[PDB]
Amino acid sequence: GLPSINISFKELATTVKERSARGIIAMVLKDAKALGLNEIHEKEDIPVDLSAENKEYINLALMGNVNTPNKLLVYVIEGEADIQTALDFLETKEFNYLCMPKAVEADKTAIKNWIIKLRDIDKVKVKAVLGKVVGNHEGIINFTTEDVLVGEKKYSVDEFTSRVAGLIAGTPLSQSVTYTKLSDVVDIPKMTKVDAESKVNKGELILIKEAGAIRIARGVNSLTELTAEKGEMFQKIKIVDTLDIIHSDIRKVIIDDYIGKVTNSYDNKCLLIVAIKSYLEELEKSALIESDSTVEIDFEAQKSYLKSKGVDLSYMTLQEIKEANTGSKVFLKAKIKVLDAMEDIDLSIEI
Repeated sequence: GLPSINISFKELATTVKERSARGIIAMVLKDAKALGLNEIHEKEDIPVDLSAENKEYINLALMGNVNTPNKLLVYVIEGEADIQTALDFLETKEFNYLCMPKAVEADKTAIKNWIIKLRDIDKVKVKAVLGKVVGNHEGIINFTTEDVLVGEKKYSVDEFTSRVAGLIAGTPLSQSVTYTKLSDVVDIPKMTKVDAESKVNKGELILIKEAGAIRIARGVNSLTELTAEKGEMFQKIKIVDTLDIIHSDIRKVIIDDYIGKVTNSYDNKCLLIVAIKSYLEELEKSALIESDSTVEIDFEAQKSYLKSKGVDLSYMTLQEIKEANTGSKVFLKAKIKVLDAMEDIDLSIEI
């Protein structure tokens, strides 16, 4: 059939568990030394030229949760530099969560728009942990807890996003961060429970004092506008992470191995679909998703494409529409159910 595509899906299925348990974090830092990109897998890879402040943010991220973050991409830019430059740079780098400990309001707006663009236009499923940003979008995690006391130092809400990003990256796909305890935090500002429940339902990720310890109140992103196809499940950090790794894996094989290398006929689209479903069957075995995932030609997306090309669909059967030539375009629809979730999720894949 399509040997090169089956090989690629077989490799990714073999590592999806590992890659899910230990994510990658992009961190933009303001500093005068060690400019550019710094890959950091451990504390020893940290350039000694960075300020002790920046070194603390890096270490906060390495704590993780169940596991530590697989890798940190630390992009250093000079003060006064345009944030849009670090973002432009990261568009060709592989990461899961972006944070910026020293972001100002102007920076946050740029990242928010940037993240939304990558996810909904470029189809690059990345996320950001920002401080006090009403993102109303699954791609933005809105951490809002101020004056986080670790050891004998009070980190600001923006600073602590380094710890929050690492904690999420070090959490397996099968686990929530809801009520995860942060033993390194010894105090936080007093907060009425009414203010806490209100903030959560407004899309804020917060720390709370609960039964002597400090823990994450609920692992939610900033999404508050819900639809029939994008409902409560899309507010959940762990669910979005599951959808993102699956979408990324499928889109990567299609882009790397199919587009332009395989004739994009209906018969080859069917072979591709079968290959994608075989990958999903592997994820089903690995306990990421429930059984009975489906993948099909995205009928409404392909219909819209044909209409944009002036194709008249009035003589055409449903099968003829599915089989129609779409040049180098691929329109697929995947129906998956993440483990223990209450509803199926439709995943649109378009190249």
